[PDB]
Amino acid sequence: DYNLRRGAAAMREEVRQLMCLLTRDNPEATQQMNDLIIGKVSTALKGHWANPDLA
Amino acid sequence: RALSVLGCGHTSSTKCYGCASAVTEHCITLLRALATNPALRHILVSQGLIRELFDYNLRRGAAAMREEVRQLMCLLTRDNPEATQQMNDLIIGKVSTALKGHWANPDLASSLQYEMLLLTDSISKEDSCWELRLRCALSLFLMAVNIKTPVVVENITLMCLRILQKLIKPPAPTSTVKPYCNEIHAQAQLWLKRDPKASYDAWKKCLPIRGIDGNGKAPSKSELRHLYLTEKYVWRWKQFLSRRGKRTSPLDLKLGHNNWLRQVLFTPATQAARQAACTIVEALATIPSRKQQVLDLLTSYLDELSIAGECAAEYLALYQKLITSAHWKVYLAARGVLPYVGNLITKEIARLLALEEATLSTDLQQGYALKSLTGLLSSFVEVESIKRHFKSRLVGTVLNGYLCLRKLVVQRTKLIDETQDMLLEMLEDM
Amino acid sequence: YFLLQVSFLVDEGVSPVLLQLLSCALCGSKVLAALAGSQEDQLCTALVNQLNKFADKETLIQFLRCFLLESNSSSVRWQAHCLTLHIYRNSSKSQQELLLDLMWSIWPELPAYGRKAAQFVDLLGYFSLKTPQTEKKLKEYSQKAVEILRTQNHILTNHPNSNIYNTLSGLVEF
Amino acid sequence: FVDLLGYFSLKTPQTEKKLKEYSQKAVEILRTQNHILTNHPNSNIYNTLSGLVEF
Amino acid sequence: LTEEQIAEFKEAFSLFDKDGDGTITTKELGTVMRSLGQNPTEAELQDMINEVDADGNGTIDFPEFLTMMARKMKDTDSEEEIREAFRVFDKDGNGYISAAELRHVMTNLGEKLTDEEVDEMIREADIDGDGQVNYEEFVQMMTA
Amino acid sequence: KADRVYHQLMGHRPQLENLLCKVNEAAPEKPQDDSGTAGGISSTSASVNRYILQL
Amino acid sequence: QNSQFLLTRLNDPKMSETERQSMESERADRSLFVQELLLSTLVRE
Ligand SMILES: [Ca+2]
Ligand SMILES: [Ca+2]
Repeated sequence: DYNLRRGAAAMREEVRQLMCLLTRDNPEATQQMNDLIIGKVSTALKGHWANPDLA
Repeated sequence: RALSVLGCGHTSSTKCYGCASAVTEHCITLLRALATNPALRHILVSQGLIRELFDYNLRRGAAAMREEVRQLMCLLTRDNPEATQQMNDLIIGKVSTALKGHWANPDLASSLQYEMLLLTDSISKEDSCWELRLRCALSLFLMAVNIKTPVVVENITLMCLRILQKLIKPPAPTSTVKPYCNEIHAQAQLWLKRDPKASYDAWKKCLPIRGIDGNGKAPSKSELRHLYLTEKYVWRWKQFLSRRGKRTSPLDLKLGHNNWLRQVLFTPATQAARQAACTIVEALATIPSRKQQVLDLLTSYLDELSIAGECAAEYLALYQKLITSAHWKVYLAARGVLPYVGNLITKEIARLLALEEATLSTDLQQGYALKSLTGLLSSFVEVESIKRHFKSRLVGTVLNGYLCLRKLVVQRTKLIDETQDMLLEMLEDM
Repeated sequence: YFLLQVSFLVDEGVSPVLLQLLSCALCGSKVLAALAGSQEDQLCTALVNQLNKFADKETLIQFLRCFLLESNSSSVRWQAHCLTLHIYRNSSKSQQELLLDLMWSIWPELPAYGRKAAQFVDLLGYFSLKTPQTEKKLKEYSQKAVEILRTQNHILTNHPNSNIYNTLSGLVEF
Repeated sequence: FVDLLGYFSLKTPQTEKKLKEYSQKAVEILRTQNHILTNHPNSNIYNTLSGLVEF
Repeated sequence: LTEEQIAEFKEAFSLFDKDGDGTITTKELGTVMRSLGQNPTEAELQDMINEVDADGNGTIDFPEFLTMMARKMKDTDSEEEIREAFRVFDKDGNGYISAAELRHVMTNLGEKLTDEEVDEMIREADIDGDGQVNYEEFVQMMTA
Repeated sequence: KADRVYHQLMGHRPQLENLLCKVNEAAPEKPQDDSGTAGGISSTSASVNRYILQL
Repeated sequence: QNSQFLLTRLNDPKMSETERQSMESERADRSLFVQELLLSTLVRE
């Protein structure tokens, strides 16, 4: 929710690596992040033409 | 025509994004022309033009084209309940969904930027449908104020406050109902729920017409007592009818002292929101009983001034403006505002003392709350009767404050010096 | 009628002079045409009635697309705008409806002319709201306008480099 | 400082109770800072400027 | 009345105590009452301000203000004025108030109610359903 | 002195917020050929959004 | 200037004196309604 999009690009890539580490060999953890991404994509697609902030 | 058929003028190429946008602009101009005719306007709304304009044409094109699209949508919804209800619902859906995970998706800055400008321009259009538009505005305002995120405040709450301010304080007139003194005959929870019991028509029906008081040269002493009795027991008749449950229940002029009012009066996101809230409260202060209630609200919020420091400049200006008459100064003094401000000054000076022995943290506004509280106390003391009745009770706190301020050496700020001088003047005067 | 019909086989350089002659005939913007009492207006109405008696719908359609749409010279387009506006004003109800129908027939072909169409659209809109018209054809005109809008909106949305143009319009001034 | 902390936190064999305590402390500080940044008065300004202008 | 209350009345009375042109003292005392914790309707305020005209600027003494408030206090009830109400509500003498004079009172106040609303009001007041309302029913509603 | 320079720094805040709102509108304002060319405005800079440049 | 375009010239302001008074009264009543609405919004639950 918070650390994925804020900070320097190196900090963003470190946050992504940290999440990937948290979801390593953890079926519950990996599922959570996967579902978050799915929901985000779906709501953005709900109005990709309506809202061009999808990217 | 044979030569013209062979070749004449020039044509655009296929997939011409530029010319395709030019044709879109021509369509917008033509539709703005057609929408003028009411029958054509209804036909276009029935076509589904509002949704198309909302989804696609609101955000693309030159800024002049965007404002023309917004005007076109306003024209379609003008004096059109079905169209205006639909547009208001679209606005709520797009704004409400953005509030969800606003921290997760900060695009809000530009996402609702256009939807809320549509609501603002719509409110500007004056029509009987104004009710649904005001409903949408109030709902969005409350939702966004429940949020402290500046991105959310500065967009949604700021445009909602501006809409409410332009509605409450109408563009100055260039050429009918008075509220009950002790009651609020309108309801907000019911009105937002589209209940026909609470509405502008029903509300305006509830209150009496202003009419003409007359009796310019007629004392009407007997008539004054008569009207007193009839008013009192007619209100009693309605109150009893309502507790039996056969009539809608009016609302009592009473506030919680921790409402969105303070939340906005103090908003570090921008002064715009604070200034709009100050204007709204100043316009709510039209009626003397409502003046009393908002004065109680503000003197309760007084603590948030100390909390927020220099962000409360607008609230301070509003509060001093509302009590510029010694009448309301004396009223507040009777309620006990003077001990409250004295305790606040003592607490602020103690906090400075506590920081004096702590780290040497330099602050530019250090003492704005202290200076403002002392200015309020001086303004109250500048009335003779309050001075007479509260000299013995304020001498102790002024002495303690001045003595504790004299201890300050490292944290002594220009504002602290002005506060100490004001306390000295007050003490000499006491 | 022959001056218009000739204005078909002439260059865009000769077009304005013929258009200005037609304007002095329809008491249009002769001064504007050059730059780009009651009996007199009676003669103007007589001349437009004579032209409508001669000018079939095909030639009317042809010059209306030729000068209002394919001119490529805004000055000739304004001359045609003034000429057609005065033609419609000085015409009676039947020719007014017929001219409005012809321009609404040209309306679907608008995407091929882009910006040039501006003046054309003007007249269309004005006429569409100036002629008392039946509900059926009002709905037809509205449907045509909204259909063109939907087509252009879908084209812009699905355009291969729509994302690029949107983002650049957001950032660098182009 | 943080460097040493992290290293030590993963270098000393430690009980589950204090492991949970250390994790809770770290995530609590992260939550506090995230809320501070999200609700910061000029957070919108800094986010937008970081987006557009180099500084 | 406990001293605690008379002391509070004197406190605000002394705080608002002021003199000048017109009848400021009357206005100052109306503000005292509202400050004390009892807000009278604009009509009540005007009535009391008139109900005190002993000296210039509506001179009011603390005993005088005590007398003023003692009459209504919290305005909880006043069967004496409730009878006077029935006397007024019933424009023609007294006996039984009717919808006509009820709507007359409503207009004199400045409220416009549809005859249908007036009928609702009279149906509520009447108990024996004789189309008439006496103190028995006026008082009943005022104490309902 | 700090009080004074404080006012100047925070005095720009409102103007900066205005520039932010204007850029967020993302309007295609074609480069305006201002008669005054005394300022060293390169073609690339002129191409860069003026709101962006003003910010 | 901008008078060449008929469509832009279309907008016609027209507003009468008694209807001025009625509209101003409507604005005042709407303002009062919004004031009561916000005050009822602030009322403690
Ligand atoms: Ca009777
Ligand atoms: Ca009876």
